[PDB]
Amino acid sequence: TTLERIEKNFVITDPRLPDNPIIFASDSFLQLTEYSREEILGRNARFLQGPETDRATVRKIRDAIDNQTEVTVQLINYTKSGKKFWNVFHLQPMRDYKGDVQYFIGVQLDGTERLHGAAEREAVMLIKKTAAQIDAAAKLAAAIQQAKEVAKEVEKVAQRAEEEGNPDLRDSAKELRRAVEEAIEIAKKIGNPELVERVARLAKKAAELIKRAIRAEKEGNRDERREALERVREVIERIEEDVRKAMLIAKLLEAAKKGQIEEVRRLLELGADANGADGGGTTPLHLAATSGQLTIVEILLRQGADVNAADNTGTTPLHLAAYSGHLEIVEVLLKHGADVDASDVFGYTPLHLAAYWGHLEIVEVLLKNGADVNAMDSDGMTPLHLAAKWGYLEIVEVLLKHGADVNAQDKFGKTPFDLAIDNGNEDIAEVLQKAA
Ligand SMILES: Cc1cc2nc3c(=O)[nH]c(=O)nc-3n(C[C@H](O)[C@H](O)[C@H](O)COP(=O)(O)O)c2cc1C
Ligand SMILES: [Cl-]
Ligand SMILES: [Cl-]
Ligand SMILES: [Mg+2]
Repeated sequence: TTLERIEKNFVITDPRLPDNPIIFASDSFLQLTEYSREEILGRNARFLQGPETDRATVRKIRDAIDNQTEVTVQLINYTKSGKKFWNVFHLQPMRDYKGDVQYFIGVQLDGTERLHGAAEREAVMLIKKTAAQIDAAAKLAAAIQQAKEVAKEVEKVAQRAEEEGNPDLRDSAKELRRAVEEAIEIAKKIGNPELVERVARLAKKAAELIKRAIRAEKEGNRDERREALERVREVIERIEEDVRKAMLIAKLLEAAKKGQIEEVRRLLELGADANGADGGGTTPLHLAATSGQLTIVEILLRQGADVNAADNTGTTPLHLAAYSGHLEIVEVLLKHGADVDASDVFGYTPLHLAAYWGHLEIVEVLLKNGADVNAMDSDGMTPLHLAAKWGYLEIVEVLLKHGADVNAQDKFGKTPFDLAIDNGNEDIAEVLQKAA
Protein backbone atom coordinates (compact mmCIF):
# COMPACT_ATOMS: atom_id res chain seq x y z
CA THR A 1 0.00 0.00 0.00
CA THR A 2 1.15 3.71 0.38
CA LEU A 3 1.94 2.79 4.07
CA GLU A 4 4.29 0.06 2.73
CA ARG A 5 6.10 3.05 1.08
CA ILE A 6 6.86 4.72 4.53
CA GLU A 7 10.29 3.41 5.76
CA LYS A 8 9.97 4.40 9.45
CA ASN A 9 9.18 2.60 12.76
CA PHE A 10 5.39 2.75 13.23
CA VAL A 11 2.30 0.71 14.13
CA ILE A 12 -1.44 1.35 13.69
CA THR A 13 -3.79 -0.10 16.35
CA ASP A 14 -7.59 -0.61 16.26
CA PRO A 15 -9.19 0.88 19.41
CA ARG A 16 -12.58 -0.58 18.31
CA LEU A 17 -11.15 -4.09 19.09
CA PRO A 18 -10.64 -5.30 22.70
CA ASP A 19 -7.40 -3.75 24.20
CA ASN A 20 -6.49 -1.72 21.07
CA PRO A 21 -4.30 -4.30 19.22
CA ILE A 22 -1.73 -3.63 16.45
CA ILE A 23 -3.30 -4.27 13.04
CA PHE A 24 -0.18 -2.92 11.10
CA ALA A 25 3.64 -3.01 11.86
CA SER A 26 6.15 -1.43 9.32
CA ASP A 27 9.23 -3.71 8.56
CA SER A 28 11.44 -1.01 10.29
CA PHE A 29 9.41 -1.60 13.51
CA LEU A 30 9.87 -5.41 13.06
CA GLN A 31 13.59 -4.79 12.38
CA LEU A 32 13.88 -2.47 15.45
CA THR A 33 12.08 -4.88 17.84
CA GLU A 34 13.47 -8.26 16.58
CA TYR A 35 9.86 -9.70 16.51
CA SER A 36 8.12 -11.16 13.39
CA ARG A 37 4.84 -9.77 12.01
CA GLU A 38 3.01 -12.99 13.28
CA GLU A 39 4.39 -12.23 16.81
CA ILE A 40 3.16 -8.56 16.61
CA LEU A 41 -0.31 -8.39 14.93
CA GLY A 42 -3.21 -8.72 17.47
CA ARG A 43 -0.87 -7.61 20.38
CA ASN A 44 -1.15 -4.41 22.50
CA ALA A 45 2.14 -2.44 22.07
CA ARG A 46 2.81 -2.51 25.90
CA PHE A 47 4.85 -5.76 25.42
CA LEU A 48 7.77 -3.38 24.48
CA GLN A 49 8.00 -2.26 28.15
CA GLY A 50 10.22 -3.83 30.80
CA PRO A 51 12.03 -3.44 34.11
CA GLU A 52 13.49 0.04 33.43
CA THR A 53 10.33 1.46 31.77
CA ASP A 54 9.14 4.64 33.65
CA ARG A 55 5.54 3.75 34.79
CA ALA A 56 4.53 7.47 35.17
CA THR A 57 5.50 7.96 31.48
CA VAL A 58 3.33 4.92 30.51
CA ARG A 59 0.45 6.45 32.54
CA LYS A 60 0.84 9.59 30.26
CA ILE A 61 0.34 7.33 27.21
CA ARG A 62 -2.69 5.67 28.90
CA ASP A 63 -4.32 9.06 29.70
CA ALA A 64 -3.71 10.42 26.13
CA ILE A 65 -5.30 7.28 24.53
CA ASP A 66 -8.27 7.47 27.00
CA ASN A 67 -8.75 11.24 26.15
CA GLN A 68 -8.30 10.39 22.40
CA THR A 69 -5.51 13.02 22.12
CA GLU A 70 -1.94 12.92 20.74
CA VAL A 71 1.10 12.68 23.10
CA THR A 72 4.91 12.60 22.65
CA VAL A 73 7.10 10.97 25.37
CA GLN A 74 10.55 9.32 25.77
CA LEU A 75 10.60 5.86 27.43
CA ILE A 76 12.78 2.75 27.68
CA ASN A 77 11.67 -0.26 25.60
CA TYR A 78 13.14 -3.76 24.95
CA THR A 79 13.75 -5.99 21.87
CA LYS A 80 12.74 -9.69 21.86
CA SER A 81 16.40 -10.55 22.85
CA GLY A 82 16.00 -8.07 25.78
CA LYS A 83 18.18 -5.23 24.35
CA LYS A 84 17.18 -1.89 26.02
CA PHE A 85 16.48 1.10 23.74
CA TRP A 86 15.27 4.67 24.20
CA ASN A 87 12.06 5.44 22.32
CA VAL A 88 10.92 8.89 21.30
CA PHE A 89 7.29 7.84 20.85
CA HIS A 90 4.50 9.87 19.23
CA LEU A 91 0.85 8.87 19.31
CA GLN A 92 -2.01 10.40 17.37
CA PRO A 93 -5.58 9.36 16.70
CA MET A 94 -6.61 8.74 13.04
CA ARG A 95 -10.22 10.14 12.78
CA ASP A 96 -13.03 10.10 10.13
CA TYR A 97 -14.43 13.45 8.71
CA LYS A 98 -17.13 13.05 11.48
CA GLY A 99 -14.22 13.71 13.96
CA ASP A 100 -14.54 10.09 15.37
CA VAL A 101 -11.39 8.01 16.18
CA GLN A 102 -10.93 4.83 14.11
CA TYR A 103 -7.21 3.99 14.62
CA PHE A 104 -4.14 5.09 16.55
CA ILE A 105 -0.83 5.85 14.81
CA GLY A 106 2.34 5.29 16.89
CA VAL A 107 5.83 6.31 15.71
CA GLN A 108 9.04 5.19 17.48
CA LEU A 109 12.48 6.89 17.12
CA ASP A 110 15.03 4.52 18.73
CA GLY A 111 18.21 5.74 20.47
CA THR A 112 20.72 5.00 23.26
CA GLU A 113 19.80 7.90 25.58
CA ARG A 114 17.03 10.30 26.68
CA LEU A 115 17.25 13.47 24.49
CA HIS A 116 17.03 17.09 25.72
CA GLY A 117 16.77 20.49 23.97
CA ALA A 118 17.71 20.64 20.27
CA ALA A 119 18.16 16.80 19.75
CA GLU A 120 14.82 16.29 21.50
CA ARG A 121 13.25 18.91 19.18
CA GLU A 122 14.69 17.18 16.04
CA ALA A 123 13.37 13.74 17.12
CA VAL A 124 9.88 15.15 18.02
CA MET A 125 9.47 16.86 14.62
CA LEU A 126 10.70 13.81 12.74
CA ILE A 127 8.15 11.46 14.39
CA LYS A 128 5.35 14.11 14.15
CA LYS A 129 6.06 14.39 10.38
CA THR A 130 6.04 10.54 10.06
CA ALA A 131 2.64 10.34 11.86
CA ALA A 132 1.10 13.11 9.62
CA GLN A 133 2.35 11.30 6.44
CA ILE A 134 0.94 7.97 7.70
CA ASP A 135 -2.42 9.78 8.25
CA ALA A 136 -2.28 11.27 4.69
CA ALA A 137 -1.18 7.99 3.05
CA ALA A 138 -4.17 6.19 4.71
CA LYS A 139 -6.62 9.02 3.75
CA LEU A 140 -5.21 8.99 0.20
CA ALA A 141 -5.44 5.15 -0.10
CA ALA A 142 -9.15 5.36 0.96
CA ALA A 143 -9.89 8.40 -1.36
CA ILE A 144 -8.07 6.68 -4.33
CA GLN A 145 -10.04 3.43 -3.75
CA GLN A 146 -13.42 5.29 -4.00
CA ALA A 147 -12.14 7.29 -7.06
CA LYS A 148 -11.12 4.07 -8.93
CA GLU A 149 -14.70 2.76 -8.19
CA VAL A 150 -16.18 5.99 -9.77
CA ALA A 151 -13.70 5.62 -12.73
CA LYS A 152 -15.07 2.03 -13.32
CA GLU A 153 -18.70 3.35 -13.35
CA VAL A 154 -17.68 6.17 -15.79
CA GLU A 155 -16.30 3.38 -18.09
CA LYS A 156 -19.68 1.52 -18.05
CA VAL A 157 -21.49 4.86 -18.73
CA ALA A 158 -19.12 5.28 -21.79
CA GLN A 159 -20.04 1.69 -22.99
CA ARG A 160 -23.84 2.42 -22.48
CA ALA A 161 -23.53 5.79 -24.41
CA GLU A 162 -21.71 4.01 -27.29
CA GLU A 163 -24.28 1.09 -27.37
CA GLU A 164 -27.02 3.80 -27.65
CA GLY A 165 -25.23 5.66 -30.51
CA ASN A 166 -24.23 8.76 -28.40
CA PRO A 167 -20.49 9.17 -29.16
CA ASP A 168 -20.62 12.77 -27.80
CA LEU A 169 -21.79 11.38 -24.37
CA ARG A 170 -19.29 8.47 -24.74
CA ASP A 171 -16.44 11.00 -25.45
CA SER A 172 -17.43 13.11 -22.34
CA ALA A 173 -17.35 9.96 -20.17
CA LYS A 174 -13.85 9.00 -21.50
CA GLU A 175 -12.54 12.60 -20.83
CA LEU A 176 -14.02 12.33 -17.33
CA ARG A 177 -12.29 8.98 -16.57
CA ARG A 178 -8.90 10.53 -17.70
CA ALA A 179 -9.43 13.60 -15.41
CA VAL A 180 -10.03 11.32 -12.36
CA GLU A 181 -6.82 9.33 -13.15
CA GLU A 182 -4.98 12.68 -13.50
CA ALA A 183 -6.39 13.83 -10.09
CA ILE A 184 -5.16 10.55 -8.41
CA GLU A 185 -1.57 11.03 -9.74
CA ILE A 186 -1.30 14.78 -8.83
CA ALA A 187 -2.86 14.15 -5.33
CA LYS A 188 -0.07 11.56 -4.54
CA LYS A 189 2.55 14.12 -5.70
CA ILE A 190 1.33 16.82 -3.22
CA GLY A 191 -0.22 14.59 -0.46
CA ASN A 192 -3.83 16.01 -0.97
CA PRO A 193 -6.50 13.29 -0.40
CA GLU A 194 -9.17 16.17 -0.39
CA LEU A 195 -8.46 16.77 -4.17
CA VAL A 196 -9.16 13.06 -4.91
CA GLU A 197 -12.35 13.00 -2.83
CA ARG A 198 -13.64 16.30 -4.39
CA VAL A 199 -12.82 15.12 -7.97
CA ALA A 200 -14.29 11.61 -7.38
CA ARG A 201 -17.59 13.16 -6.17
CA LEU A 202 -17.71 15.61 -9.16
CA ALA A 203 -16.94 12.74 -11.57
CA LYS A 204 -19.81 10.73 -9.97
CA LYS A 205 -22.14 13.75 -10.60
CA ALA A 206 -21.04 14.04 -14.25
CA ALA A 207 -21.63 10.25 -14.61
CA GLU A 208 -25.16 10.55 -13.17
CA LEU A 209 -25.88 13.52 -15.55
CA ILE A 210 -24.62 11.55 -18.60
CA LYS A 211 -27.05 8.74 -17.60
CA ARG A 212 -29.79 11.44 -17.29
CA ALA A 213 -28.82 12.62 -20.84
CA ILE A 214 -29.10 8.99 -22.14
CA ARG A 215 -32.60 8.65 -20.56
CA ALA A 216 -33.58 12.08 -22.12
CA GLU A 217 -32.30 10.75 -25.52
CA LYS A 218 -34.38 7.50 -25.30
CA GLU A 219 -37.53 9.60 -24.59
CA GLY A 220 -36.68 11.96 -27.48
CA ASN A 221 -36.45 14.99 -25.10
CA ARG A 222 -34.03 17.37 -26.96
CA ASP A 223 -34.06 20.17 -24.28
CA GLU A 224 -33.41 17.76 -21.35
CA ARG A 225 -30.52 15.99 -23.21
CA ARG A 226 -28.83 19.31 -24.17
CA GLU A 227 -29.13 20.75 -20.62
CA ALA A 228 -27.72 17.50 -19.04
CA LEU A 229 -24.81 17.49 -21.52
CA GLU A 230 -24.04 21.25 -20.91
CA ARG A 231 -23.95 20.62 -17.12
CA VAL A 232 -21.69 17.54 -17.75
CA ARG A 233 -19.34 19.76 -19.81
CA GLU A 234 -19.17 22.38 -17.00
CA VAL A 235 -18.47 19.69 -14.34
CA ILE A 236 -15.58 18.35 -16.52
CA GLU A 237 -14.32 21.96 -16.95
CA ARG A 238 -14.47 22.41 -13.12
CA ILE A 239 -12.59 19.07 -12.59
CA GLU A 240 -9.94 20.07 -15.21
CA GLU A 241 -9.49 23.46 -13.40
CA ASP A 242 -9.04 21.68 -10.01
CA VAL A 243 -6.40 19.30 -11.49
CA ARG A 244 -4.62 22.22 -13.22
CA LYS A 245 -4.47 24.27 -9.96
CA ALA A 246 -2.98 21.24 -8.11
CA MET A 247 -0.55 20.58 -10.97
CA LEU A 248 0.66 24.26 -10.98
CA ILE A 249 1.22 23.96 -7.14
CA ALA A 250 3.21 20.67 -7.52
CA LYS A 251 5.28 22.25 -10.33
CA LEU A 252 5.89 25.54 -8.36
CA LEU A 253 7.10 23.58 -5.28
CA GLU A 254 9.41 21.54 -7.61
CA ALA A 255 10.73 24.68 -9.41
CA ALA A 256 11.47 26.42 -6.02
CA LYS A 257 13.37 23.32 -4.66
CA LYS A 258 15.34 23.02 -7.95
CA GLY A 259 16.22 26.74 -7.93
CA GLN A 260 14.69 27.37 -11.45
CA ILE A 261 14.11 31.18 -11.37
CA GLU A 262 12.50 31.44 -14.85
CA GLU A 263 10.26 28.39 -14.19
CA VAL A 264 9.06 29.91 -10.86
CA ARG A 265 8.27 33.12 -12.79
CA ARG A 266 6.52 31.24 -15.62
CA LEU A 267 4.39 29.23 -13.17
CA LEU A 268 3.37 32.32 -11.14
CA GLU A 269 2.47 34.10 -14.42
CA LEU A 270 0.17 31.10 -15.33
CA GLY A 271 -1.69 31.67 -11.99
CA ALA A 272 0.05 29.09 -9.70
CA ASP A 273 -0.97 29.73 -6.06
CA ALA A 274 2.11 31.37 -4.40
CA ASN A 275 0.73 29.99 -1.06
CA GLY A 276 0.02 26.44 -2.38
CA ALA A 277 1.34 23.77 0.05
CA ASP A 278 2.11 20.01 0.09
CA GLY A 279 0.27 17.78 2.65
CA GLY A 280 2.83 18.78 5.40
CA GLY A 281 2.23 22.53 4.86
CA THR A 282 5.52 23.18 3.03
CA THR A 283 5.27 26.25 0.67
CA PRO A 284 7.47 27.31 -2.25
CA LEU A 285 8.82 30.05 0.08
CA HIS A 286 9.91 27.40 2.62
CA LEU A 287 11.88 25.54 -0.12
CA ALA A 288 13.49 28.71 -1.57
CA ALA A 289 14.34 30.08 1.94
CA THR A 290 16.06 26.80 3.13
CA SER A 291 18.08 26.35 -0.12
CA GLY A 292 19.34 30.01 -0.30
CA GLN A 293 17.31 30.95 -3.46
CA LEU A 294 17.23 34.70 -2.82
CA THR A 295 15.77 35.76 -6.20
CA ILE A 296 13.01 33.09 -5.95
CA VAL A 297 12.31 34.35 -2.37
CA GLU A 298 11.89 37.95 -3.67
CA ILE A 299 9.66 36.83 -6.62
CA LEU A 300 7.35 34.77 -4.34
CA LEU A 301 6.97 37.66 -1.77
CA ARG A 302 6.23 40.11 -4.59
CA GLN A 303 3.57 37.67 -5.98
CA GLY A 304 1.69 37.43 -2.61
CA ALA A 305 3.35 34.49 -0.73
CA ASP A 306 2.77 34.70 3.06
CA VAL A 307 6.21 35.45 4.60
CA ASN A 308 4.85 33.80 7.81
CA ALA A 309 3.46 30.51 6.36
CA ALA A 310 3.85 27.83 9.07
CA ASP A 311 4.17 24.11 8.04
CA ASN A 312 2.54 21.35 10.14
CA THR A 313 5.28 21.73 12.88
CA GLY A 314 4.90 25.59 13.06
CA THR A 315 8.15 26.00 10.96
CA THR A 316 8.37 29.32 9.01
CA PRO A 317 10.74 30.31 6.15
CA LEU A 318 12.62 32.53 8.70
CA HIS A 319 13.30 29.37 10.83
CA LEU A 320 14.72 27.48 7.80
CA ALA A 321 16.88 30.43 6.65
CA ALA A 322 18.12 30.90 10.25
CA TYR A 323 19.29 27.24 10.81
CA SER A 324 20.68 27.11 7.21
CA GLY A 325 22.80 30.26 7.85
CA HIS A 326 21.40 32.07 4.75
CA LEU A 327 22.05 35.63 6.11
CA GLU A 328 20.73 37.49 3.00
CA ILE A 329 17.50 35.39 2.99
CA VAL A 330 17.07 36.14 6.75
CA GLU A 331 17.57 39.89 5.94
CA VAL A 332 15.04 39.74 3.06
CA LEU A 333 12.30 37.83 4.99
CA LEU A 334 12.64 40.38 7.87
CA LYS A 335 12.59 43.29 5.37
CA HIS A 336 9.29 41.76 4.03
CA GLY A 337 7.60 41.43 7.45
CA ALA A 338 8.71 37.97 8.71
CA ASP A 339 7.66 37.50 12.38
CA VAL A 340 10.98 37.50 14.18
CA ASP A 341 9.38 35.69 17.19
CA ALA A 342 7.47 32.90 15.34
CA SER A 343 7.66 29.75 17.54
CA ASP A 344 7.40 26.19 16.14
CA VAL A 345 5.55 23.37 18.01
CA PHE A 346 8.70 22.85 20.26
CA GLY A 347 8.78 26.63 21.15
CA TYR A 348 11.92 27.35 18.97
CA THR A 349 12.15 30.89 17.50
CA PRO A 350 14.55 31.59 14.62
CA LEU A 351 16.96 32.92 17.30
CA HIS A 352 17.01 29.52 19.08
CA LEU A 353 18.01 27.95 15.72
CA ALA A 354 20.67 30.58 14.91
CA ALA A 355 22.15 30.11 18.42
CA TYR A 356 22.16 26.23 18.25
CA TRP A 357 23.65 26.25 14.70
CA GLY A 358 26.26 28.84 15.79
CA HIS A 359 25.36 31.53 13.15
CA LEU A 360 26.67 34.63 14.96
CA GLU A 361 25.75 37.16 12.23
CA ILE A 362 22.23 35.73 11.99
CA VAL A 363 21.83 36.03 15.81
CA GLU A 364 22.95 39.71 15.41
CA VAL A 365 20.43 40.44 12.61
CA LEU A 366 17.50 38.73 14.46
CA LEU A 367 18.31 40.73 17.61
CA LYS A 368 18.62 44.04 15.65
CA ASN A 369 15.17 43.30 14.14
CA GLY A 370 13.54 42.94 17.64
CA ALA A 371 13.88 39.15 18.39
CA ASP A 372 12.87 38.31 22.01
CA VAL A 373 16.37 37.63 23.44
CA ASN A 374 14.75 35.62 26.33
CA ALA A 375 12.22 33.51 24.35
CA MET A 376 11.84 30.08 26.07
CA ASP A 377 11.27 26.78 24.29
CA SER A 378 9.01 23.96 25.67
CA ASP A 379 12.04 22.93 27.90
CA GLY A 380 12.38 26.56 29.31
CA MET A 381 15.63 27.03 27.34
CA THR A 382 16.48 30.52 26.05
CA PRO A 383 19.07 31.21 23.33
CA LEU A 384 21.63 32.06 26.04
CA HIS A 385 21.13 28.55 27.43
CA LEU A 386 21.85 27.04 23.98
CA ALA A 387 24.91 29.36 23.37
CA ALA A 388 26.32 28.51 26.85
CA LYS A 389 25.68 24.74 26.48
CA TRP A 390 27.29 24.50 22.99
CA GLY A 391 30.45 26.64 23.57
CA TYR A 392 29.47 29.72 21.45
CA LEU A 393 31.36 32.37 23.39
CA GLU A 394 30.84 35.22 20.87
CA ILE A 395 27.08 34.48 20.59
CA VAL A 396 26.93 34.49 24.44
CA GLU A 397 28.50 38.00 24.39
CA VAL A 398 26.10 39.28 21.71
CA LEU A 399 23.01 37.88 23.56
CA LEU A 400 24.20 39.57 26.80
CA LYS A 401 24.71 42.94 24.92
CA HIS A 402 21.05 42.67 23.70
CA GLY A 403 19.61 41.97 27.17
CA ALA A 404 19.78 38.14 27.67
CA ASP A 405 18.71 37.12 31.25
CA VAL A 406 21.65 35.46 33.06
CA ASN A 407 19.18 34.22 35.76
CA ALA A 408 16.59 32.54 33.42
CA GLN A 409 16.15 28.90 34.60
CA ASP A 410 15.02 26.08 32.31
CA LYS A 411 12.68 23.13 33.24
CA PHE A 412 15.57 21.58 35.27
CA GLY A 413 16.26 24.84 37.23
CA LYS A 414 19.46 25.31 35.11
CA THR A 415 20.77 28.80 34.24
CA PRO A 416 23.04 29.36 31.24
CA PHE A 417 25.93 29.51 33.80
CA ASP A 418 24.96 26.03 35.13
CA LEU A 419 24.91 24.58 31.57
CA ALA A 420 28.34 26.25 30.80
CA ILE A 421 29.84 24.62 33.98
CA ASP A 422 28.06 21.25 33.28
CA ASN A 423 29.58 21.20 29.74
CA GLY A 424 33.21 22.29 30.64
CA ASN A 425 32.74 25.82 29.13
CA GLU A 426 34.69 27.65 31.85
CA ASP A 427 35.50 30.81 29.74
CA ILE A 428 31.72 31.20 29.07
CA ALA A 429 30.94 30.52 32.80
CA GLU A 430 33.32 33.41 33.58
CA VAL A 431 31.57 35.91 31.22
CA LEU A 432 28.15 34.85 32.66
CA GLN A 433 29.44 35.12 36.27
CA LYS A 434 30.80 38.66 35.53
CA ALA A 435 27.42 39.64 33.92
CA ALA A 436 25.27 38.45 36.95
C1 LIG B 1 -0.42 3.22 18.17
C2 LIG B 1 0.20 2.92 19.51
C3 LIG B 1 1.54 2.61 19.58
C4 LIG B 1 2.18 2.34 20.79
N1 LIG B 1 3.53 2.14 20.77
C5 LIG B 1 4.12 1.94 21.93
C6 LIG B 1 5.52 1.77 21.96
O1 LIG B 1 6.21 1.88 20.94
N2 LIG B 1 6.13 1.58 23.18
C7 LIG B 1 5.40 1.49 24.36
O2 LIG B 1 6.03 1.30 25.42
N3 LIG B 1 4.06 1.65 24.35
C8 LIG B 1 3.44 1.86 23.20
N4 LIG B 1 2.06 2.04 23.17
C9 LIG B 1 1.32 2.18 24.46
C10 LIG B 1 0.73 0.90 25.03
O3 LIG B 1 0.11 0.10 24.02
C11 LIG B 1 -0.28 1.27 26.11
O4 LIG B 1 -1.26 2.20 25.61
C12 LIG B 1 0.42 1.89 27.33
O5 LIG B 1 1.21 0.87 27.93
C13 LIG B 1 -0.51 2.49 28.36
O6 LIG B 1 -1.66 1.65 28.63
P1 LIG B 1 -1.64 0.47 29.75
O7 LIG B 1 -1.43 1.22 31.09
O8 LIG B 1 -2.95 -0.20 29.65
O9 LIG B 1 -0.48 -0.49 29.38
C14 LIG B 1 1.41 2.33 21.98
C15 LIG B 1 0.04 2.58 21.91
C16 LIG B 1 -0.58 2.86 20.68
C17 LIG B 1 -2.06 3.16 20.63
CL1 LIG C 1 20.36 21.51 23.42
CL1 LIG D 1 -29.88 18.06 -15.93
MG1 LIG E 1 -3.80 0.85 24.36
